[PDB]
Amino acid sequence: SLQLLNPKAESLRRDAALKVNVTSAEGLQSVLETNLGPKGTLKMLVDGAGNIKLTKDGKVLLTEMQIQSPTAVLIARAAAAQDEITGDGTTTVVCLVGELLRQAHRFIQEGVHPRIITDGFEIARKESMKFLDEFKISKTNLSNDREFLLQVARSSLLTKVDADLTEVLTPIVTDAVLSVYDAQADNLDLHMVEIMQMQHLSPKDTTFIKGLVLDHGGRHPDMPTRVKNAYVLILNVSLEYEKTEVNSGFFYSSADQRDKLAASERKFVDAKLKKIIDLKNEVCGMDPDKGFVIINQKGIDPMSLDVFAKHNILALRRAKRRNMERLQLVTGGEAQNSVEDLSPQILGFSGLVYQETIGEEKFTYVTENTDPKSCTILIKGSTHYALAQTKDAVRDGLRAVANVLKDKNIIPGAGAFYIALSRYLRSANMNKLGAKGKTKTGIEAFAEALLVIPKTLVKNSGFDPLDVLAMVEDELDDAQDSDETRYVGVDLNIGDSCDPTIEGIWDSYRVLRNAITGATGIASNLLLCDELLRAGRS
Amino acid sequence: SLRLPQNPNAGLFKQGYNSYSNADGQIIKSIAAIRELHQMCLTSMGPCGRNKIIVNHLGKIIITNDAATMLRELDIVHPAVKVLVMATEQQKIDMGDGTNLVMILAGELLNVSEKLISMGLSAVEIIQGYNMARKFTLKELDEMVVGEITDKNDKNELLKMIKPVISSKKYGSEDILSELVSEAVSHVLPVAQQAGEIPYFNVDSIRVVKIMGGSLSNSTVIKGMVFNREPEGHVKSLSEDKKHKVAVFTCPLDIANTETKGTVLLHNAQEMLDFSKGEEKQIDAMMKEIADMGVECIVAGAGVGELALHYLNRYGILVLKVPSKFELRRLCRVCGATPLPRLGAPTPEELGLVETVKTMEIGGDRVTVFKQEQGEISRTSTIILRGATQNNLDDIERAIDDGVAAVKGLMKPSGGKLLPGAGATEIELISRITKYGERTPGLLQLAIKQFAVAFEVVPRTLAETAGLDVNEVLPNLYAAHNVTDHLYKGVDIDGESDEGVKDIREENIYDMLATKKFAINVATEAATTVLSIDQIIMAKK
Amino acid sequence: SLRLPQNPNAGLFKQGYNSYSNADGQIIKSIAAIRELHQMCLTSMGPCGRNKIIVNHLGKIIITNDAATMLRELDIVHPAVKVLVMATEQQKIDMGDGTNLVMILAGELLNVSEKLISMGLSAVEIIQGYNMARKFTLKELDEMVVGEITDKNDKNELLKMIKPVISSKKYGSEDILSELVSEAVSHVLPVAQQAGEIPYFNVDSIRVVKIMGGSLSNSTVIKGMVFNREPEGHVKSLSEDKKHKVAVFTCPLDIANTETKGTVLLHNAQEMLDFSKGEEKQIDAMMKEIADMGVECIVAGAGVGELALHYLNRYGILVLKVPSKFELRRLCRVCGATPLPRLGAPTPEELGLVETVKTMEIGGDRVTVFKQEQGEISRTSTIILRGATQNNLDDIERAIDDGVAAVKGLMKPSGGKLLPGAGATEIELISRITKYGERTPGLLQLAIKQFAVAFEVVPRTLAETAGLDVNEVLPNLYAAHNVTEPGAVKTDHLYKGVDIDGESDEGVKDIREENIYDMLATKKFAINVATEAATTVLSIDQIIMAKK
Ligand SMILES: Nc1ncnc2c1ncn2[C@@H]1O[C@H](COP(=O)(O)OP(=O)(O)O)[C@@H](O)[C@H]1O
Ligand SMILES: Nc1ncnc2c1ncn2[C@@H]1O[C@H](COP(=O)(O)OP(=O)(O)O)[C@@H](O)[C@H]1O
Ligand SMILES: Nc1ncnc2c1ncn2[C@@H]1O[C@H](COP(=O)(O)OP(=O)(O)O)[C@@H](O)[C@H]1O
Ligand SMILES: [Mg+2]
Ligand SMILES: [Mg+2]
Ligand SMILES: [Mg+2]
Repeated sequence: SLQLLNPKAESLRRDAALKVNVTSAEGLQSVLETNLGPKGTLKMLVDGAGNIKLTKDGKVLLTEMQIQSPTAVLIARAAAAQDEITGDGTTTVVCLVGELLRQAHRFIQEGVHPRIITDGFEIARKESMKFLDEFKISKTNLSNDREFLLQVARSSLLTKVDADLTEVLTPIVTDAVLSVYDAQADNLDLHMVEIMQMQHLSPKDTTFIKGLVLDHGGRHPDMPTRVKNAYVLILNVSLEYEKTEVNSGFFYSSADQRDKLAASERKFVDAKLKKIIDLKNEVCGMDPDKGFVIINQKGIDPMSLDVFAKHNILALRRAKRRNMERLQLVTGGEAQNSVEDLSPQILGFSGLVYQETIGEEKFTYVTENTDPKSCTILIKGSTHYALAQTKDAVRDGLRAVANVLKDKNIIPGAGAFYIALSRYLRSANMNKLGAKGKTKTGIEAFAEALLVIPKTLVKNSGFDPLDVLAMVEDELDDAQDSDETRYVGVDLNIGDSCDPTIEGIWDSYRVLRNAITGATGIASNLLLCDELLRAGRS
Repeated sequence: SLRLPQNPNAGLFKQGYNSYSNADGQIIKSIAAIRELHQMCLTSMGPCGRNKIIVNHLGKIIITNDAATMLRELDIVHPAVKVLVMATEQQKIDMGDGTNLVMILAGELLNVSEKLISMGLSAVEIIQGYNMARKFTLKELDEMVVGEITDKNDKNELLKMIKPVISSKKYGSEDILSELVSEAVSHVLPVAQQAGEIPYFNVDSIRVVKIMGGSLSNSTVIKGMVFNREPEGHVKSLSEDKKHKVAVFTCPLDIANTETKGTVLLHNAQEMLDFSKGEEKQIDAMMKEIADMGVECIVAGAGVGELALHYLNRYGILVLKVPSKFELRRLCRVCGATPLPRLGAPTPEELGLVETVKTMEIGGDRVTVFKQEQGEISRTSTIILRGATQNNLDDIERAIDDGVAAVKGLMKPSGGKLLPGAGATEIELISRITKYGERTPGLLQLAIKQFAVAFEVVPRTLAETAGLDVNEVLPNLYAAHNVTDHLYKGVDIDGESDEGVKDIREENIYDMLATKKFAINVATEAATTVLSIDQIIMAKK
Repeated sequence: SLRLPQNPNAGLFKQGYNSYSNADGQIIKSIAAIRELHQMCLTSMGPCGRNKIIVNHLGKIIITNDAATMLRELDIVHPAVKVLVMATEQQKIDMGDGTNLVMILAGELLNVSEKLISMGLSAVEIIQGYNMARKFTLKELDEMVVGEITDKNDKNELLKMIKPVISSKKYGSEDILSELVSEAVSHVLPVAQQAGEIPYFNVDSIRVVKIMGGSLSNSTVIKGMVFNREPEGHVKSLSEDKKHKVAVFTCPLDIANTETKGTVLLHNAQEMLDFSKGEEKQIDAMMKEIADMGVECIVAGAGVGELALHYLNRYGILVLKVPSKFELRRLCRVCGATPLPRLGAPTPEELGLVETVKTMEIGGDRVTVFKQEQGEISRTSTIILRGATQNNLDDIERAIDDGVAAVKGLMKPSGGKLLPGAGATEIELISRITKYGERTPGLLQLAIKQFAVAFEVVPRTLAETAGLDVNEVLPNLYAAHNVTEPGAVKTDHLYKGVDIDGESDEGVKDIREENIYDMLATKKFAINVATEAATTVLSIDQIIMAKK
């Protein structure tokens, strides 16, 4: 009856739209299921311009590839929102949504209405949140031990690159936080670390730096590249005027005023430079090994470069907006706009300042600080995709170690949490039902759908997932009667079980909590949608 | 049964996206695709290598045997080739030497993996096979170095470094091209008894100015720079002025005006009579102080007005435009002066010294000669090339750029040392990797044995491009290492190659140690990426 | 998001195949598709019904109000409409009567079914509601029958049967069209009363000849068949009377030819001289035996050679050409003759009797008159139909065939079994089924009560096409049926019916004086076909079409 409204309108009703939600989610999952786990496949994204991007994360894959199917758009927007807050769980949510639909689609063909199926999802999900509190283990972060942070940070890097580059990047992402902490305020920000993209050495030769690194080099040759003692002066004002707000001009009567009107513009430039030179010599005069460095966010007049060249002052222009807040935390200084108010108290301090020339550009390095409140990570690569592949591995590793400090509770990984929910959701007894036979149908579909995560890990390793999970259920049966609590994981090497706590594999709290809740809502709305309609004016 | 189901995934993604995944293709298929471009580089390898003509869509023809230059101008749709193309780009940017070795070695590592995958060896264990074999390769390169040299100063010491690099490119010239680079390096290096702390060296100290016509043997080395411009106002004084102070001004010579647009405002006619002589005496005051300091040459990057050129012509002061800013700092290093944006008056400490300046035509076009004899130059020089064709001189400039790149790679680290060439090092690495596989049992032995097989392409390419049989000379080369004199065995290119043994120390053909270490790390990582990509995703157009 | 999945796995069938199911309102669209052609036949119902013009692809125009004839030339698309189209064609073939009733009744059963489906009644329960109500409907028709035709032929009784049937088809004048058809029926009846023989009748016996020009009042009835023919040799009025002896030959008149390689063989000039005079003596010897028997007319079934027509003009024997078959077959039924293939002397017992053969100008061309007289009666009489337009001549021919088909209804059953006309038949069934719906417990009473509502279309259509308000006239008619039956017998209220124009306000008193009645044998099959036509549409849950 839709064509009577518009001739060009099309629709698919009841099972016609139901087969779409099951097929489109299964087709999208089949592509992204091969990326789950450390043995997962590596995708190469090639656009029309010729750019190559190697990443195993679903956030970049779904962003570069436009999805024509409307059903998979909900999964893409759900996996995108999962990467925003938790920085992880893109592939996990995609594998859960497609599995919740296929497991529930089998009951629909048996005559089960989708309404009671959505009931079994919400009742079983609330029981999983209660089990999540008992299954998680609280940790003490007051000791700031390295061994605990190395294993948690390595688990995220094993899903990106091989073990050779992982062991190099594991202490880097562990050092990515370090001196950035607060006991009382609880505020933790990962935007203070800087991601530098440059081709130097090899991707495995990268190292961590304890101080800020900038991409701007020395503009004048006489500016010393290496400075032992430098006072960073933050200047947000532009020394070179781009334009005057009120339109004005210079009208000279005689040619003698031409050089005078040109010197009139020389007074405003020298007025800002007069207080800067007096600030350097204010501390101590004729003092070797003590330099003075200025980092400016706006442009610097090339004419004024010779003014600082005689005093051996390093100047940097066109700094990033996020760089100003980082100068206060690293160098310990204070952000200043104009030069009207200066003092040695607002000046920063750095123990080592040097610059290196890589290619046709020069980079500024700052390190050796007393109590730096921020740091950086230098990402080097041998090619174009090496910078994008390592960056996606670090950014996904940053959010992993942050949730450890945000939430002291740590949940073991390696599919140990998904298998534990299987036996718990089989029989709910009289606790939560709400109906006779109506709710138990949706709970059974949600319980068996949580086993896709451990089975997908085994399929990427080339083993039999049914034989691996068979020995898992045999160990959990004897562990209940032996009065011993054991966490059984999945080992992809020998095709046997393991202990995530001993093997060093853990998962974040916010990643698993938002994945179960996020995948439940997407799969529920697709089961509750019986018609797919398209209408509009071209 | 007439039409196919079209698959359900056809509606997923778009029709422009193409997929190549495991068991879906690739898997030694795509490896067979790069063999077309791999054979292109095999014919260009060695002193007998063949140059390749490439015509870009713009119409410019670049004839060179360098793999990094050829793959840059070629538009390649196949994505996995760009992994090898970008691998050769790193070799040219950083080290600048070994671009042909990276493309050939990385291409053979994918060819020897054809047998490994055919035997059922997964790509996961293949990556671990090359990584452990690459670490053992870099550790064995230090014990094979007999060419350790602490000098890096005398000209004869560069015959074992710069000359072997020039032997490959433009093999028709050996002592002619080597003398041009060796003399240019001797000029840019400062004269001192002992220079430590790794004195700074850059590729901008040696330059190449190509002039059409003339034989290559007629070329010479000039300590200054040669630019093509038009002098104005007078003929040079030759040596009558001897050393003359040269002032380099960044801003043009003219009465200083504000950045905003001004105009003349005349209220009465009394200022009109003084307006003509006002601009004359205003700029003359700044030009008079320059002649009092003895400055015979003024260089202003921007355009100089006629009012400023009028005064400088009678005092005999040279004016040179130098429009480009990059070449402006190069003339400053010849005289050793400081670029001054202000006009003011020249200060004695900021002025340089140039012995003589002359204007002559090397190829029929007038150029200005900055050559300075007996003077002090710092990190500046040039090489004037003479050739009949423009395309032949293009690769010669790249051969000089590759010759000075070896000096940069030699000077910056502790040292580049030396390695035996002409297939001597590649054969010695075969016996090291082969014996390394038998020391540690396991499944990685298949990847270690095939890793040494890929080293056989370099020594046979010299024999293949020489018109020799690789089933005779090459097998007889392994028997020569049976056992110092067994490390100096190498490949011979000559009509006398029938014996297949020529001493390397006779011609002194050596390769840098730091170049081979950087070439293997890039070639191994490039071949590792192709085997580590399970699925390929394409796009429309 | 930009483009739909466009029904995945639709490649199982060709792109031209479409699937339509009872769900998604397609069963409602199918009922709505009936109303497009239903209103076309509503304005054509009754004596005031309006004829329709339908132009085919060849340009032929057929103007008729008959639902069975109109649906023939129309190109039907919707599949369930063809169920209604082919249902009206069967009613015209079988009983030759009540064609517009099947079209309207089957369409109203689907209209009342739209409310039944909306209330949730399954297709199975709706079918069972109409089947149980139809069995009760057929039983009440036999209880409400009044009067009978009794004797086969009567001058007055044939005005109570053919006249009300032809009143709806080209109404015009009443007694003019009724006398023309009633006269031709009395001639084809064998009569022979008190003999106990089984009566017999043929619907193809009466033939209607369309002749343009003149007026309807100038039409007459001819006992013999009328053809357009030109006599070859001469025209003869045959005023010498004493009737005639006529013979019919289905084979042509000519020298018998060998079916294989007929060829003239002449060996010598002696056989050539006698070959020309030999063929002349053959026809002379064969035609002499026919002339000696007193045969003044010969009917030929094919082309006759010129040599045979020569000797026929010598003895003054007429020549008739009867092409094809059926035209010659009905000629012998008039004169009572038996055709024989040979050219020899016919048997005197097989010769026919025709008193006069006349040729006169009627519509501008020469027609031959086979008309019979009082004695030596003939069968398969023809009716000369005069009219100004040929379009009126086509439907009146079908209007006469409707009266001829009504005569067939007087043979197979025990009698005529007249029913009250003017829509009084379907109105009385409304009150009877309403009482029947209450006597049946359960949920099946919904389809039974609505089955009687579909009978309200007959009084509403006759009132709407008559220019009267259906809101004022229809409820006033139930006042006669709302008083049920009194404490005394002899109730004449069953004769109330719908009136056309005039004074309105019900009217026409009791229809017994109007003499318009209906046939019981027609209403039996009219309800059965119309019910199965609507049942078939409601019994189809899914409809599949090809190429469109
Ligand atoms: N080495 C491993 N062994 C077993 N399971 C692992 C291993 N590494 C990761 N996993 C499991 O894979 C899941 C997803 O991890 P990861 O790939 O980092 O996130 P995503 O799938 O969102 O990219 C985690 O829940 C974890 O339990
Ligand atoms: N005259 C010669 N005789 C024998 N071998 C030579 C001669 N000239 C060059 N070769 C060999 O040819 C090889 C060419 O290698 P080349 O492509 O220059 O290496 P790279 O790519 O590092 O520059 C050198 O290793 C050198 O040993
Ligand atoms: N003059 C009249 N007054 C009242 N009713 C009439 C009159 N003429 C015809 N009718 C009724 O109209 C009905 C029309 O029947 P119709 O459907 O036309 O039969 P058919 O389709 O066989 O011609 C008849 O049943 C008859 O009872
Ligand atoms: Mg992850
Ligand atoms: Mg070389
Ligand atoms: Mg009728």
